[PDB]
Amino acid sequence: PHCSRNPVLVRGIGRYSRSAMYSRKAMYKRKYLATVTKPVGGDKNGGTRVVKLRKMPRYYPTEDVPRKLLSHGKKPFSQHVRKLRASITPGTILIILTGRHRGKRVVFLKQLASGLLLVTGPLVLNRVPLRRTHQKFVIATSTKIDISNVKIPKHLTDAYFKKKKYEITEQRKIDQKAVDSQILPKIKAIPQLQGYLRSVFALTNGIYPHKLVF
Amino acid sequence: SAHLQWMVVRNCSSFLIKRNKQTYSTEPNNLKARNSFRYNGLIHRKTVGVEPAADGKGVVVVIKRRSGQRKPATSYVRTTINKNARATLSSIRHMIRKNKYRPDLRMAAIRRASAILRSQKPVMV
Repeated sequence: PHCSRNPVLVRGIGRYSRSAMYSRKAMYKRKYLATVTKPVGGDKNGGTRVVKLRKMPRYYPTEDVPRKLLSHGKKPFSQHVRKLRASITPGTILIILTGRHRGKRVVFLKQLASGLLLVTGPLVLNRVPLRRTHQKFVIATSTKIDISNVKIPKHLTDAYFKKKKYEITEQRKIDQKAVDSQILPKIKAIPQLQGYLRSVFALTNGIYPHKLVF
Repeated sequence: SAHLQWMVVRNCSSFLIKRNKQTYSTEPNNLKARNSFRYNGLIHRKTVGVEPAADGKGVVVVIKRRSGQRKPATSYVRTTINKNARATLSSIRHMIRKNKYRPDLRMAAIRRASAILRSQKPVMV
């Protein structure tokens, strides 16, 4: 096989024309069991018991519903394109709005395959473990830390965090130790970030969200 | 003639029930028990009907004899089926498709049979 050979400049529009691709691809020279038989195991039987799979149903419902037409779209959730807000980047500081951790400030880790943001606050700072969160319920601050050359374990997929009393397994505890062990030194790099991450966001008698800068 | 007779019993028949904006017809060998030219067990030269057996085991399949159209005493011959449910539908399907005996109630006949077999097994609480 080969690459697309047609660089895309606009969604659904190729760079090269129909006749241009004829030359580039060089078409001017490149032209042209239901049933199984098994023995029975008894004499005067014949050993010719032909058995068929997918046998006829033993019961039919009184009425059936007709099948629906075709849609040429509406892909299942597993293959939807994951869209990430431009202000979200690895290492930025986020604010939780709806969960048990309302107002907590956390540092954004890798984004997962389901589109949920794998995020963590340093568990020694705000008692927030490695959790998934939705970008639509998170406010992005302009404060960023460099989480490059930081190793996130490969086994932190969505299935890892999917729900099954809750007990903290050792694997959750060990994985938490590994990640923050290399995150905290970067937290200490810039001053006063501990107090920023420890405190919670809240609205007061003054400021309004549409005037604030994030 | 089937069409001529249908235009008479179309709206005036002792088997006709008109109620709750629905219509039903209760002649003996009528699958789906509906008022229609297709599903009428009286006006066709050949009809197909399935009923529960005298006891609560199996179904009775009755089809209309070709000759005695004006002799109702011998017009219908009845056979009883007391095999497995899957065997019953396979047996009934052969009476219609293989004999080419009204190959439009074939799907309907299986549905009524399956409903009858459900009523013969015990119902759990």
